[PDB]
Amino acid sequence: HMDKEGFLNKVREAVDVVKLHIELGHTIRIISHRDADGITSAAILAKALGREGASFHISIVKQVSEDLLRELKDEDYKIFIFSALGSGSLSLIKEYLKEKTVIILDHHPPENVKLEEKHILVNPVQFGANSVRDLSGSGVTYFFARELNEKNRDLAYIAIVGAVGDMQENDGVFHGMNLDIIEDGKSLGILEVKKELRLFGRETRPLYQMLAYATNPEIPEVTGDERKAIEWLKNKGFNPEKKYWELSEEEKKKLHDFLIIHMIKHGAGKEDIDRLIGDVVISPLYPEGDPRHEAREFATLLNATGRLNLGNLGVAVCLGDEEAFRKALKMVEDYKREQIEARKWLLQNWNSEVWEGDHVYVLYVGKSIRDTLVGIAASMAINAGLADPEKPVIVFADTDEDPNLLKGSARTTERALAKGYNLGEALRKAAELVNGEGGGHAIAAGIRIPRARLAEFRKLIDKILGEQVS
Ligand SMILES: [Cl-]
Ligand SMILES: [Mn+2]
Repeated sequence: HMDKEGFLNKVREAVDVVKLHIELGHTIRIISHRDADGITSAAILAKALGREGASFHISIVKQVSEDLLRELKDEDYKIFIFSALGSGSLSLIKEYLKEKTVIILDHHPPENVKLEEKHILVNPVQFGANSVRDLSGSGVTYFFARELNEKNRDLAYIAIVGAVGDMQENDGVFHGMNLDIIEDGKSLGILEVKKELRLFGRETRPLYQMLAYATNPEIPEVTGDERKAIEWLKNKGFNPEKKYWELSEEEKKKLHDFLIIHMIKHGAGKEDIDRLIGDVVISPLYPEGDPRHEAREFATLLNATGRLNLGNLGVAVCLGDEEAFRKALKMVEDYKREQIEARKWLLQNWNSEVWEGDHVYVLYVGKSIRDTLVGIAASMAINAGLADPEKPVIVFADTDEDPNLLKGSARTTERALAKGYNLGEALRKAAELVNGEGGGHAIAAGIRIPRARLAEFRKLIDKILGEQVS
């Protein structure tokens, strides 16, 4: 349960600081995350600052590192805005950006350190929010923009795209101030909430690929198998080449019933059945069959641009650049194909490569899975049943920039959190011991360690997670 008014008062404090620099003509340096949550965040800032006539400079980065900060200190700008990142780097921002004004618009459990007067943290977790459900980075940026100018409520759909990219409706419904963003979008008529199949491909994919791509949750015997997905849809009376948006509201409901009956007949869990059908946000600002028409397809489009280090192109897509959109549309297929190959590699190599401790699975894929896909891989390992879901899963891959550097993503489930696991806290502690950087949510976190400390990290993280069990 959040204190929404107290959080908004915090937003106004950050707004008054930015207006100080806007009125002096200071260029706003913007650092945002590479995923859809960060790309939408930067687009919201770009539009909001544009409405105020302010100048800005956006960089789309993978994480807030000490090396990135060492460069940001000798740049030139007077004010820096970190959006969809920075909550886990407060002491490093404090150490390096001590001479400059900093605003952090993020939703991760913040590093428990004090801040300087000109560094304002805008984070809903400090006001009682659940970090993965109640608001995302684009949502914090949205309320920042809305307080700056109420006309920025027309960015409510873009903000929701980021929340869907961050899977804040993973249980099937929206929570927290995401519902307040949705209301703003509804009053402007720029978004609409449906109760539909919560899978990728509503707009641009045939039904059989929508079913075969389903990994969160998986559809038994159908996930990863387009041929069986075709057979199942035909026997239930559906054209497998039809797109979900082409179905009538009647055929949709009958599809849902068949899928729910199918889940039950194959022993799927209650929680997976309940989240298969849920809130789906669409936008009448875009035509049907366009990936921008639906939030998950929009978010997947933006993640595809980030995958090829073209996140600035995804920002332009959010701002309406149709040329950027035509380029971005050609990146989605290879993005979804790499996820399919990742899942096949997981099924083949999990048993022979995973390191299973008393409290964690640690899988090192080398470079068989892209460093920006280890989060999906860890989630896929759980949803496919490879891993005991009450034991957290960490997937490591060599980073694209440094072969001696590893990128790891940790994922777990709700009932593991009930046992006391907190991945963000555990990874943060282990990071300080192996000269790395880590942190994140209790259910989902990331860490970067040098490759040489991998075997030591596995022992260390298993011990740290074991100490949390209570
Ligand atoms: Cl991560
Ligand atoms: Mn985020």
